[PDB]
Amino acid sequence: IQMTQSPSTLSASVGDRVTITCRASQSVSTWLAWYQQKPGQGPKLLIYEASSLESGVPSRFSGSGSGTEFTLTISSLQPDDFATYYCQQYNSYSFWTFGQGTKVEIK
Amino acid sequence: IQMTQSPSTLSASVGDRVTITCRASQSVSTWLAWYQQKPGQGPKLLIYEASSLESGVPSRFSGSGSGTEFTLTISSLQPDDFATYYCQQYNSYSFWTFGQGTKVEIK
Amino acid sequence: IQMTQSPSTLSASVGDRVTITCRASQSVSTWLAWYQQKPGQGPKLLIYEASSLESGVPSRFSGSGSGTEFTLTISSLQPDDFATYYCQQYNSYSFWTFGQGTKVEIK
Amino acid sequence: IQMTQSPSTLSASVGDRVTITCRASQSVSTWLAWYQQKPGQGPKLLIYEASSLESGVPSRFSGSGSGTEFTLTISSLQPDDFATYYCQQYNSYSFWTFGQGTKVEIK
Amino acid sequence: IQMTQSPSTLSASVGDRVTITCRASQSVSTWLAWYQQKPGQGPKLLIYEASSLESGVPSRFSGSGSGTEFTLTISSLQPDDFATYYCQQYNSYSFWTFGQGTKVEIK
Amino acid sequence: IQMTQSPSTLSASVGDRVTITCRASQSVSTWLAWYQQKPGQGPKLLIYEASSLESGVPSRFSGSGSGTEFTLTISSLQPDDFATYYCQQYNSYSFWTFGQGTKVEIK
Amino acid sequence: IQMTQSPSTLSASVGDRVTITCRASQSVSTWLAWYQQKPGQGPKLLIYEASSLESGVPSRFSGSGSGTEFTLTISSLQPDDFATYYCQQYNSYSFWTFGQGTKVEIK
Amino acid sequence: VQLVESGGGVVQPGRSLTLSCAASGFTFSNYGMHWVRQTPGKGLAWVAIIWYDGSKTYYEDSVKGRFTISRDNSKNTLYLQMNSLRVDDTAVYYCARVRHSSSRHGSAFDLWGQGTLVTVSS
Amino acid sequence: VQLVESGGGVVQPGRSLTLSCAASGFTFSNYGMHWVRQTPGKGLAWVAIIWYDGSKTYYEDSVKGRFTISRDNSKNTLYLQMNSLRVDDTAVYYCARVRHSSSRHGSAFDLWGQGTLVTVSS
Amino acid sequence: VQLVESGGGVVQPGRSLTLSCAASGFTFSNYGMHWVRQTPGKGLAWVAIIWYDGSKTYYEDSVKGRFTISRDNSKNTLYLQMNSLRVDDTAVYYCARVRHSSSRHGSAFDLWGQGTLVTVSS
Amino acid sequence: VQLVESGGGVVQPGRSLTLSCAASGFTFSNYGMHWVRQTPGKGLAWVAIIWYDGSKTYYEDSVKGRFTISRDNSKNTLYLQMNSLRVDDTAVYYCARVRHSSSRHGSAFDLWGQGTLVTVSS
Amino acid sequence: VQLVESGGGVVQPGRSLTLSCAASGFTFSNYGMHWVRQTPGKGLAWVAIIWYDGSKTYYEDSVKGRFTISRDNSKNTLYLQMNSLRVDDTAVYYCARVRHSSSRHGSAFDLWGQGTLVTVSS
Amino acid sequence: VQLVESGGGVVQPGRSLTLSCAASGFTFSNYGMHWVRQTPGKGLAWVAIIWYDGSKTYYEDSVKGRFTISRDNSKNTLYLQMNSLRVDDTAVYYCARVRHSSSRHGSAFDLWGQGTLVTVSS
Amino acid sequence: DPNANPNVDPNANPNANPNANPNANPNANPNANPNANPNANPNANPNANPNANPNANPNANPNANPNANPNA
Repeated sequence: IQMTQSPSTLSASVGDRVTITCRASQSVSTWLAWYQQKPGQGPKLLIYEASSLESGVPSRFSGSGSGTEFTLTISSLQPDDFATYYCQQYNSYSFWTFGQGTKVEIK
Repeated sequence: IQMTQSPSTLSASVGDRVTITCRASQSVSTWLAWYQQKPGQGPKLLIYEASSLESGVPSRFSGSGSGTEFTLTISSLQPDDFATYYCQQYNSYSFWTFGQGTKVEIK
Repeated sequence: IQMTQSPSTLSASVGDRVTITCRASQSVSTWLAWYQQKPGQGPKLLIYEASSLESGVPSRFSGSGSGTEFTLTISSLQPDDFATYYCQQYNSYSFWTFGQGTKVEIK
Repeated sequence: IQMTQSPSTLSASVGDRVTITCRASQSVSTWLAWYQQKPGQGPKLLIYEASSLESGVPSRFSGSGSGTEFTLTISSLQPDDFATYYCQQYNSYSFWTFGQGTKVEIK
Repeated sequence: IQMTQSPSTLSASVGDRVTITCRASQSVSTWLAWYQQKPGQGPKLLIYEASSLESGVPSRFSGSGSGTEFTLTISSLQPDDFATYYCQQYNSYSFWTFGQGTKVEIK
Repeated sequence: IQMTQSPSTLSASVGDRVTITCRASQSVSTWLAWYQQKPGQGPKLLIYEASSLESGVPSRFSGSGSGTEFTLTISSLQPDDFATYYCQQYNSYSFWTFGQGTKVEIK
Repeated sequence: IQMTQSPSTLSASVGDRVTITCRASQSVSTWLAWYQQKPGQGPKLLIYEASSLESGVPSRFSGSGSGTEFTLTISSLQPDDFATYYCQQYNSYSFWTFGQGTKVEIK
Repeated sequence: VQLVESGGGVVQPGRSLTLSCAASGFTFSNYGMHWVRQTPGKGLAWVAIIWYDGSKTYYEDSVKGRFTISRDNSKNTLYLQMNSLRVDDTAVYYCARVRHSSSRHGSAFDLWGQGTLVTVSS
Repeated sequence: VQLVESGGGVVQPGRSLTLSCAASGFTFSNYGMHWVRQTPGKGLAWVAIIWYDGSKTYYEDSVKGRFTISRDNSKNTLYLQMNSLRVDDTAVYYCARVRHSSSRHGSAFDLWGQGTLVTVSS
Repeated sequence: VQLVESGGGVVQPGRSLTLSCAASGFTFSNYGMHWVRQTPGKGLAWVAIIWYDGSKTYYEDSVKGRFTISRDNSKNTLYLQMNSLRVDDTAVYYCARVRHSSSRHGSAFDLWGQGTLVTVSS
Repeated sequence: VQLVESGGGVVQPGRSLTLSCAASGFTFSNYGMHWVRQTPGKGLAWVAIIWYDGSKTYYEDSVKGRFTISRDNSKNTLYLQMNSLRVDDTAVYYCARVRHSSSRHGSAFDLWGQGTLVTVSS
Repeated sequence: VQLVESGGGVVQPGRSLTLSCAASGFTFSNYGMHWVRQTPGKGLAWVAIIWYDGSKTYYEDSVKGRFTISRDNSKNTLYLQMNSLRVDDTAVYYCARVRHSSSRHGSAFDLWGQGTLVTVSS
Repeated sequence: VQLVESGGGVVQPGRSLTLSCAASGFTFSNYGMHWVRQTPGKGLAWVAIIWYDGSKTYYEDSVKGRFTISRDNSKNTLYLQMNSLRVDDTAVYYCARVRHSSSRHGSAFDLWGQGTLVTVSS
Repeated sequence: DPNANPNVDPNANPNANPNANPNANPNANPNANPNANPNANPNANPNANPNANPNANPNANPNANPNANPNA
């Protein structure tokens, strides 16, 4: 499954609302996860099963979707949350494939 | 709508000219059909709409007319044209009825 | 398919007889439903297929009609039946569209 | 879907011909099955899809029809075949319903 | 049905009024469509049902008629309106047939 | 996997019939157990795997179910059967959890 | 589901164009595969899902079709493409069945 | 394009007999069919018509309520289930296929079957 | 290839009774099974269906919320837990096995049990 | 049975908002659901449909490419992800359950939610 | 949205050629599609039709039995297998999509492909 | 062959009353229908006619613009809705069935219902 | 990757013969496998299937109750054991590996063995 | 013309009517279709499902495994 994201680059300021769209070439049901990789570090899990939240992640991050359209919505962008976000799918009989990554930049 | 076919028996030789007359008690416009039934078989369509010919039949068969007077013309009688010919009407609001049929016999 | 209802607002007293007429721009066969939305709540089904009653609806409500003329008749208006009624059509190859809706007011 | 069978009781003798008529209140297409329940036992499938015979069913049994009119024909009644016959419909979006059952008795 | 378009070729300048006449050998009700095919491309739908305008077409194109006489009218010819126009029919029980196609050339 | 038991309190007399219902928030297959804890003692197993009986338990106790709905049926209540019954689930990848427990009292 | 292939024997020369057609007695959707069994060996998959190519199979082989009509096309017959080609269907609830296979011979 | 029927025989009056008709060589689910008798000593006579879907049927005035016609589009079959036969039903039953026509008025019967003999006698 | 039930008896109205259905001679985990009543003085009446996994269940409109059908592929056993019984439900309950069909539209009930008698009276 | 939505609020034009619709008390994976607006001063207007699987979808002609509806049968939810909101989209959004029909032509909306107010302004 | 064909070329009379037609930008499994010829010196002529499911096909009277139109909804393609080609069949082939229509009578061909050239000569 | 009317009663002038008419024993979808009134002291008077589909309707000059006639072929019912009833409409309303005729001119009324009394008074 | 069969030979009718199928060069415990016959003068015929674990197994309807298929994932080996061999069962037996499919609907048989000859004669 | 036979015109065209809307019919029945094949689907994927829970199965048999190697 070829995984694509949009927009490739997203400019936003502190306190704004940000949505990042992940679109699947094939149906992946609800199996999907969103990561966050700050430069020089290792990516950290944020959302698993495309809707639930990983323990310890701030309640700002939220996600929704099923099938081939997924979104990650940040209700309040903080100075912490300027990093690249990746979209992963692990379907039933499919292997793990990741998106190209959208970078959230200061405006 | 009652149909009568005359003559009941038409004796003719090979290569002769065959004309069959079908009359309707009530006008059937141009909706009429002519059939051919060799003994022991099922009838086959020859003419529909009283003027057009069924695809695949020889151009030898012909017919024309409107209203209550119809004719079926065979230009040159052939050895396989000896069968019983039936006249059928299907008027707009009337059901399908058939005539008594005329037989072609070797002279 | 544009659906309009008349009259837009009618006043009736307790126990009176009420008729609401829904008119379709094009024939919708018998696929039609009548709703009821008390203020601030969600509309509830009353009649589906333009004649049948939804389970639990009192036998007081009744609806009849086909083609482009439809009506909903309340045999004996009750103190609970004062609300806005909407008309919906779902034709075979058409989408779901709702009428403007008539408000039944206490006299 | 209301399903009825006629005649309710069918007297017949050994070697006679038996026909049982099953009528459906709605169009059930070709989805219909015929059963046979001798007293004290469980019904055994005989015909499925209103025409096909279940494996092990004797060739005497046959069924036909479509739409709302179905018949089950026993070409030669045997002393074995004296039992109550039931008619079932399983339409596309309808649930399974059974007929009242006609009882075949010795004459 | 055999659709013949007249005139075969009409010359016109920019801003001039152009009328193309399409005729049918049998009644086609209002079931008729018009097409525009620039050289080397695939034809584009302009008018469906002989009166309605397809979404995205300029308001210049218009059409009217019913039965066996149909016309297309361009109120103001434009430099991009010089292409071949076709007349298609889709009757109730007749297959789709296309006309010869008139070419609008620059005067 | 949240486990709930109902009814919380069930008054019954000697020789009656008592059924206690255990419902699982998610499908727990057939892995389920029933316990009985008289006041001041330690619970003892009654049914394991949701159907089988522990060695030495009276044949009165019986249970059935699979998926999310499980019940425990006591054919003949005895004067030593007035105690609190608990429902436990041990699914494949889920941990052991217990229900709140129903108390069977003397009527 | 019975699968038959025509022609059963297909003479062709080097560099020619070859089409082998497989017909299914019942709709098999897109579930179909083509094999190649040189004599004395075991058949090797060439096309799966009726359109794709198995990895390593040369680009000459291609397939098309859906429903009940299928076709395997060789754009350029090679010296080692003279073997028996088979047809298989694996539908939703249908078991795997093979056609009788066509033999390609030198001309 | 072949049309064959079956289900004939000799039955005593008052019994029920079911005929059949097998279609092959053409898309049977696209055509409305007929059943036609040929009684020796008389001409043909229409009996029933099925409207390509089972939605509409029509019968001769002398067989209404005794002859039912129905078709299975999945098996390419026609059935004329005959109830309460009389001696007047002694005839040869044909299948007829209504020819495609570019109008709203229908066409003549283009393809005829071979026919099954049904005889009613004591 | 046998299919036998149990668990019947006499219970008072309002009491809960549970039925079982043991399948032998065939692979039970491949078939979706039904429960069917036979009330004397009435024909067979459908009750519930279990979808080969326990994933989907459908009930007759008169038993929704009181009957729970669940299956156990490990022991080849069905269950129909009947809650809040009333005098109406006195009937013989049959198990049914859905035939394999080369389609998606289902098929008829080929294997039927011998029936367990449930009596609800005071 | 119950059908409660959430996710309302106020957002500026051009931003994106996602609504949710939790279904309780009935089997959610068997029903195709709808979303319906209600703009004050106007009647109800249909928005989108979901075909019981997520396989097929349909939208109003004015919201194609801006609204995406998808359902999660495992958690009994709907999601109408609204993108590129405008001042037009100020309305109250309801959920609707399609009534079971013993046909192929669908049926009306029998279970409606209480609606969430979505306001788009600056 | 876009609709592009392929598979053209030059083949000898009597050979078999397979055409393809890939659809993108819209839900391809929703529309019944057509193939249309364009012989130079003559207007467009219709060839076949596919009924949104592959269930129903209708061909031109001159290509019945030599042309097979079939569609694959999973890969968004059309196929027109052409057998027993003749010198007459030299024409550009177009794909056509039937417009959505709020009736039972279909609509015109709105989205047309760029066309592929098929030449049959010796 | 049974045709039953219903929906009669007593209403005040200026109100709206609708009538019903059920057909049984024959196929209702194959017949056009009439409504005929019977005012004591006067003979039969025609009111409205429905053209077997609802496609064409015709009314008496005295009730044009206030009477609507429509039929539901799925339930075999007729609907004559009366709007703005007056005192002169006090009569018994009969349903009439047009008998089959082998022409294009129609025929007399074959089957009549028993009629329902509709009276308008203050 | 290599897949070769063994264990064939000549036996009298009514006797029992067992085949083995050693798989090498790939992860055998991940693939569902088949057995396929090739009778001379006939096409390939499917015989049995094993579901990657021994959990599920289906047979051709002509070999049910006489053939047993089972696999030994630790040794990378299949076994089809024949009981009550008949004269019909003379053919060449191939093992077939089910292709990896990124869906729930299986795939075709890619890797086929060289097959072994089984002869039943007296 | 009020007086015209309002019956069905039994001699009509009973054929297939090729010009019918071949589109998707967006108003259909989007529900469960309860009478669907409730069986095992023999052609299901018989492979290994690589994307399965690779974890430790915390609820496993913690007993002694009496049938274990009784040698050195």
